[PDB]
Amino acid sequence: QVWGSETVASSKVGYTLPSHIISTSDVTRIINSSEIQSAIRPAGQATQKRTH
Amino acid sequence: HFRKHWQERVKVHFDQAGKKVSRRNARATRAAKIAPRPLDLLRPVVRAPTVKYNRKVRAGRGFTLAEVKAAGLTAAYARTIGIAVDHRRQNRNQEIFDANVQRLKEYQSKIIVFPRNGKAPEAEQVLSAAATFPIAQPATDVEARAVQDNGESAFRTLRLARSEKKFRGIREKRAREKAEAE
Amino acid sequence: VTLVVASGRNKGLAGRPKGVKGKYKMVDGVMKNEQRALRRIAKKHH
Amino acid sequence: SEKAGHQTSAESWGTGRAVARIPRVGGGGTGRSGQGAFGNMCRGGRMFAPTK
Amino acid sequence: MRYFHKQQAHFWKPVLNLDKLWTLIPEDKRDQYLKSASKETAPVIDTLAAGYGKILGKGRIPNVPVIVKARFVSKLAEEKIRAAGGVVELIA
Amino acid sequence: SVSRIARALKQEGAANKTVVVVGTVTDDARIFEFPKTTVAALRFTAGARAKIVKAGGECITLDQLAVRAPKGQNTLILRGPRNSRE
Amino acid sequence: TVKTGIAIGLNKGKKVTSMTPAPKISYKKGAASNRTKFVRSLVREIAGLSPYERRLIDLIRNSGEKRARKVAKKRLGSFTRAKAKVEEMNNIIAASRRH
RNA sequence: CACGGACCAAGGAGUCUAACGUCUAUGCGAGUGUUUGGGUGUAAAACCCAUACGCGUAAUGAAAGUGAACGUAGGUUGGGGCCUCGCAAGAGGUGCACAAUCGACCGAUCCUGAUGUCUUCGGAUGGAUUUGAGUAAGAGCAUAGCUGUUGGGACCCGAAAG
Repeated sequence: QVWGSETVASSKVGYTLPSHIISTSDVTRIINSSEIQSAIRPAGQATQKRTH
Repeated sequence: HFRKHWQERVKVHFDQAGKKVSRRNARATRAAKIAPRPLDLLRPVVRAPTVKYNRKVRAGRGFTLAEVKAAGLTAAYARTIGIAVDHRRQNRNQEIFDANVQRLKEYQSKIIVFPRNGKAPEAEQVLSAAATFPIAQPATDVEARAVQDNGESAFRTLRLARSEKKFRGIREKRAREKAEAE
Repeated sequence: VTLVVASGRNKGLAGRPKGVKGKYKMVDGVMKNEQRALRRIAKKHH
Repeated sequence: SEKAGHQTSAESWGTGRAVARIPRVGGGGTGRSGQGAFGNMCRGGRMFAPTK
Repeated sequence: MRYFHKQQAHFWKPVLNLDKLWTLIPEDKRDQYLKSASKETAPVIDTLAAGYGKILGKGRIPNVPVIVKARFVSKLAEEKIRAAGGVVELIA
Repeated sequence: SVSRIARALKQEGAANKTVVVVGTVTDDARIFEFPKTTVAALRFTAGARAKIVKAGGECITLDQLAVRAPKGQNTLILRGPRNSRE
Repeated sequence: TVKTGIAIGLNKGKKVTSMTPAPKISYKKGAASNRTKFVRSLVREIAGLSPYERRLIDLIRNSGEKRARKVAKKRLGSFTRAKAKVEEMNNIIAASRRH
């Protein structure tokens, strides 16, 4: 009741809680999602062999 | 053209919180000193002057002598009973007069005056006559009405009002000319 | 005006040196540095 | 204090006397007389830009 | 170019446009007044109480009849209100 | 503005595209009808979000946009007016 | 008059139902009383005329009421005061010669 | 050349503030700013709040004053992206910001001057020149940070005085 909710207006006049600008903080799982994994090209190598 | 070449004075309000505390202490002390009376007198409703502010009402200084008489009391008694009286304000608006008379009637019906010699019944202190009798902005129109348009063109009405005010003097000179032409 | 160099017995005095003259002017190395700068400024900014 | 280091009677000795031109305490008969005054580099003078 | 000129009109006269006229209706009633647009129950908008002096006609309003009350009004604003089916009542 | 979004969607063949604003979507009381649309933005003001939802659309973030359209398929990315800031 | 309910023109202004306030007796501040008139007449008879009033009388007789009024305005500073003084001296002349 | 420097210690000089301004960050956003004050308090804190007010959302004219949609808020050219065809290349379609240009709307200027009229009030309609931080689906308000300008002793010491 003090801070409000999706179904309760905050007691502070005309106050609503801040909105998120990203839905999930965990971005590793977003990157590992199926859509992005089947959209992206195959990865290179983290380490490269020294030639010459 | 010319600069301010000298040194200013500085006033700093470090005592803002201390003075808030002091005002609160003084109000509590006065409440104890005059209990069970309120801290404020009853004030009338009044139209603000000038065309910028005349659309709203505010609290005035005191009720007119005519309004006190209409409410059924004298200025001296009203002053002793907790009503502000202002002798220099005059009434020329029946709306304001009626509102102030009703205000006084309600205040009389809502206060209890204790006998000046008899034993006092128990009655708690209410600090704000202003809060118990708030000033209310008068209702102007109902929210929804029916449309009545006779094609008079309010813009044309304003233009014609300006024209009449602008050419009133010439038409009055011509009226005097029509009087003096035999 | 008798010129007196602020050196030896005359260095760092607020009063009057041995000079008999009514008018005396004390002079300094710092003074000659400043005066040379002033003269060259006068020549440049004329 | 806005008076600190400022309530002294001092003047410069002027130029040509082989001493720094800082204002100095007048009078005599005490160690204070002849000492530099008012300056942020002088012992007992004002601080630079005194706090307000 | 008159020097030291001081004006003498209605000194206070803030303007509002037609495209912002309907914001003076609260959100709770705005939807229903837009839906049911009747001449017999038109909403009454007091622009002076809202804090405006003159109504200008920049925008476009819907065809809901609205009873608009104002101190001053422009010709185009009055024409658009009349076209939508409302009316301007002058007040003082 | 939501008015800018609606005008962009008024283009032919662009009605079902998802509008992307890398920035704030603000409300506009000058529009009285709003289409159904899907909008991705960094920030929605309360009025703009309420208007989009009432019109029947959804407001999503840019990471939800990345999940839905990893290459940005069927998107319409908009920029607001600039010289307004003088 | 009666306000026309519009913001411009003749008799512009809002229209509310009128009330007539009781006339305050302070507005009756310059009025004359019978005893006040009696005292002023007796004091006039006792004290007579100031010298500038005497020469105003002479001017009224000889050089004209216009010139008397001009001299009175010079000695009083105000045109309305000159008019009042000249009318008072005219009444004095009429009462002191004709009736 | 001249000027400063015998030696050591401690002290020793771009600071605070006001008003404007850029840039960045943050909040909210056609709005924005709780702290004059009131409430409340574990008491100079934190917490909450009414009414006003500023700036912004409208300009233009010396002024009286007037005051921003013909139209899919216009056409033309360019245009990030996206869409379609295309295994590839390439062509179309739709066009954000923005730029150039031709129009439209507001105010100002000059002409035409009618429907209506207490006979001279009103300026409908239609033209031409320019002009504006104008309109043409708002971008602002507040706070902080680094800073710039100006005024305050103003980086520090020193000036021929009234």
